[PDB]
Amino acid sequence: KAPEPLLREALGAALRSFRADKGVTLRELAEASRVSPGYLSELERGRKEVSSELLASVCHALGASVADVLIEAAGSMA
Amino acid sequence: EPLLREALGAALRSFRADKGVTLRELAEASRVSPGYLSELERGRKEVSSELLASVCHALGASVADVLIEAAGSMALQ
Repeated sequence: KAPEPLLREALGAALRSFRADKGVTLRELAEASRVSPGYLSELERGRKEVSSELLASVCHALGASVADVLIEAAGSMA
Repeated sequence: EPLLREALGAALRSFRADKGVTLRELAEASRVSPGYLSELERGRKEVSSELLASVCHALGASVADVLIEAAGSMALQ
């Protein structure tokens, strides 16, 4: 079939859903995370490989644990 | 909270242990050096999406199961 999801795609989709749940805009999270909205958008779309430290920062800004974001990302691997 | 790379690497190590596969065997099947695989297992280096998929494929493991294990190892709560 078409390609398997990449981790970064599944993780980006998880991050987007945690952001949407919190009702926070792209720009809002971007400023909170000290990244550009373009960067965040590309992360959310599975087009950036994020360092562990930056992922931890984005999750802290969402008030989410990395563990919870990662388990959600598993839900997008099929 | 552990770093993602630490969690992912420990999960890969666990899955390798469970299958009784040697570091050198899995590294070679993954077309990487065994020293690099060791670094990844100990969270010394980021585990990229593509590398994760390639090592899991060599392991006969689904990436999702490795993520579930990684997330479990990280729990503070």
